Amino acid sequence: MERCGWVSQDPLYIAYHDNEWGVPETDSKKLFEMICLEGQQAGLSWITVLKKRENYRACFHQFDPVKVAAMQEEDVERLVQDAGIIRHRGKIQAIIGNARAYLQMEQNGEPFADFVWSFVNHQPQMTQATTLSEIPTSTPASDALSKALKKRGFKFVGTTICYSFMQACGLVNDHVVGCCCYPGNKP
Repeated sequence: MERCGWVSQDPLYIAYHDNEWGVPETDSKKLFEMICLEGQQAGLSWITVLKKRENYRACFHQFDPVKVAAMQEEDVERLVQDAGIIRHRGKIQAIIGNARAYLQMEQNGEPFADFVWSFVNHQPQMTQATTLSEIPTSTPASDALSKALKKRGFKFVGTTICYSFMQACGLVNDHVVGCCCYPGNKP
């Protein structure tokens, strides 16, 4: 019974990987935070986002996403001092736009999660590499997906951020040969 291999120390990797990662999510609420939390990954590491992810919900959840879309510029300036999360003002203002553009699209009752991963032609992708290194961090859907979010007005959508969201959701099935029971390795 073996799974992954780059995971080591910092139980956040396994704890988060076991909690999700590899499990395609269609919930706009859960998926909406996935792309938003990773957005801060720029320069930071996915592991660091998990720690701030909990701190982010501590201050943001208190205001409820509704206020985040109709909050005030003085609100973000207040968190810059007391918050416990990455402070940059610009990064915070970006989250506000996400809540505004997110509600605008949902206002029509259109599902946000179904659109982001549907770009795969309603046909999830799978991989058959021996290690994660062989897996590419830039897949055809990642480049096309990032371009779609750009239209919504979302920033920090580089192909690297989209790839991280792809692995977090589960669109691509990552499983090194011999992972618990990876098939396809037959003669």
